[PDB]
Amino acid sequence: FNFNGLKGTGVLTESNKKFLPFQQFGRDIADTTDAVRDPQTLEILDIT
Amino acid sequence: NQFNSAIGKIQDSLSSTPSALGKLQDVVNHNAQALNTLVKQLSSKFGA
Ligand SMILES: *[C@@H]1O[C@H](CO)[C@@H](O)[C@H](O)[C@H]1NC(C)=O
Repeated sequence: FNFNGLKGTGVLTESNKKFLPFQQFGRDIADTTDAVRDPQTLEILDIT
Repeated sequence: NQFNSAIGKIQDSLSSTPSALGKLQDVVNHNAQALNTLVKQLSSKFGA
């Protein structure tokens, strides 16, 4: 995958998180991207 | 009768809230904390 500038491999699924309008890509303990708002269809995905 | 009473009273003292089994709790605590440090430290620039 290469979302908007990220890169790497994973399995993109549906998600249940809720992002505020300014609140675009989530992050985890070790500080690695693990959620993202897909640009065109503004869905929230989970990268594993 | 004395033997029976002592065997009975063991359970209450074990069930008392003080750390009777701290010696066994420390093992799980040490392991979890070490692994957690290892994962949390994966987010440091190190001068990069
Ligand atoms: C183009 O983008 C708009 C919003 O930026 C979106 O609503 C629309 O579905 C997109 N069209 C596509 C992906 O074909």
